[PDB]
Amino acid sequence: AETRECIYYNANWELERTNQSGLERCEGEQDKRLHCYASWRNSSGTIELVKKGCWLDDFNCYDRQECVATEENPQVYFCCCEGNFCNERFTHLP
Amino acid sequence: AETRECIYYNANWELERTNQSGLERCEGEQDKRLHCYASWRNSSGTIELVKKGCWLDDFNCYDRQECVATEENPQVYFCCCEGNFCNERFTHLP
Amino acid sequence: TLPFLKCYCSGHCPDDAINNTCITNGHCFAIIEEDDQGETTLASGCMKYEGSDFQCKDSPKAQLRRTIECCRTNLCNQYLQPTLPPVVIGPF
Amino acid sequence: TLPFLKCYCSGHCPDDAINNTCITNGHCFAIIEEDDQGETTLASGCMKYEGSDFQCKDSPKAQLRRTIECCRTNLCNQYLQPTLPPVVIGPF
Amino acid sequence: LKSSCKRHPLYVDFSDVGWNDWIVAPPGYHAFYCHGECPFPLADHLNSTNHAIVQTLVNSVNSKIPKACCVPTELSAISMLYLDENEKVVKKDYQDMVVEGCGCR
Amino acid sequence: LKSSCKRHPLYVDFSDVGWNDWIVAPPGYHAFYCHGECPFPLADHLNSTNHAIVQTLVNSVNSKIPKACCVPTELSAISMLYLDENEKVVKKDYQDMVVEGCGCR
Repeated sequence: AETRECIYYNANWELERTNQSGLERCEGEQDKRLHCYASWRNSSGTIELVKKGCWLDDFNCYDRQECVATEENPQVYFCCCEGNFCNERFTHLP
Repeated sequence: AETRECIYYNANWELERTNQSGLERCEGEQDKRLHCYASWRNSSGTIELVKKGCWLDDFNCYDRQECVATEENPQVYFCCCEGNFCNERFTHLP
Repeated sequence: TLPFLKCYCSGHCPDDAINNTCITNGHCFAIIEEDDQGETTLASGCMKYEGSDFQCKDSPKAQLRRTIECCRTNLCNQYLQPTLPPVVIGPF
Repeated sequence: TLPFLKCYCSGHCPDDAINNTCITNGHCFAIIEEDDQGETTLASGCMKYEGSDFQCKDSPKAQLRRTIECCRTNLCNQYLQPTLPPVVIGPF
Repeated sequence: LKSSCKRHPLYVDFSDVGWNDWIVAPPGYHAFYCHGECPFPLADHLNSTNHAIVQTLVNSVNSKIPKACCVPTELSAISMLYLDENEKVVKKDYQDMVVEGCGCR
Repeated sequence: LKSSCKRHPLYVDFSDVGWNDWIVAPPGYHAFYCHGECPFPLADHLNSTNHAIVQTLVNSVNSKIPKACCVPTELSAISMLYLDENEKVVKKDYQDMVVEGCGCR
């Protein structure tokens, strides 16, 4: 089968009672791709990391080695990719 | 909940690899009645016991303390009832 | 994840409803809606947790005029009475 | 209780059918049937174990004329070709 | 509404269908069936899935997409005594024979 | 037959339904839906129950009794990132969102 590892992060690790950072081993069904994702906010210049982790088979993440937020100017940024720790770094380009 | 016990018998205990006689504790779902049954053949006078055991909630067995085969002249006789070991004895009356 | 919330139901009551009340693990709801022939009705009941966010949000594009509102405290929908979305007139 | 039987399929083939062959835990079948407009067709495929006794027995009272036959050995239905039930004429 | 998804009556009589030659008991049974519309919103007792809920919403917007369907979501078993091909008597508790609850899927 | 029970296409676009204000990702997804007739006999891949098989037989004899219905019998999940009422970001793997297989029930 196919395995996967991603960078894990949770800005709200308090209430959710989880770690603030770490790694995550993804688990997917038969012949289903596995991805990683990242999401953040851009408080005018300064970037607030919101969450990072595993993401299930999604057409929008296929064959993407890098995590890139494509939405022009969203309230919450997001990017996903197909590769171990591919969410370790991310960028924003409309 | 409600419990139940019946007389168990299996004419074909060989191939099925089970006991030829014994007892059986019935298992039923919530608020569902539990019954016992008996089935036999009547080789013109001589009676061949075929099977006895538990039987699930069945309108045709409701409130019957005795096991009675009502079918006029069937190839295989059958009767069911609602009571512990109620199938220990059976009769035939069209 | 277990049935803990109690709601009032009307027109959407399950069969085992006790005194127009249903139990759920999700949300209570009330809905006002106008049918294909211009009649408006108010109904209410219980909504299971799975899919409640989709149903409580509803869609502005629904073909029939309606407003559904949800709440998550015991019998919170007994006095919940939503109003229909306004009808847009024009260009005339 | 596991998928061990192989059958030939035609008109009832699953999507993952390999060379007009389906796999099942139940029975293979072949059926000849006359539709509402008098057309007769022969089809075949796999039938899951649960409910196979009901389906293989069929009902004489079926509204459409048809004959289905089952068998439980690998590709046993490749040459299985049932014939339709006779049409009863009269009282004339 | 009388037209909404719910259980309806259905008694299956083995003598009528013609299965009395192989089924010894029972003579028949109440199977019931599910039928009725699945309109918005789907209440708790309709035991729907996320998918059926979403399809119901889509249908509300675009009628070309069909509504969810009313089907059994909880079934119960009944005991039957029958004769196999070898004219041998078998007792089996057939599962999923009776509709206990209907829902939208 | 083109009319038999099978999976059909259905893409749910969040912008169109209006849920893009609370759903951050994905922009939408292929949900599919099941539709089609469930005639006799029910093949293995239609994953039917004893009840649906019996109802199909009854309908064959008495058309007043409806046919079994084509519904999802296997569903899969998708990940979504959304904002709760508190404008807080939540990641959840929603179960039973995508139709993988259709059957008669």
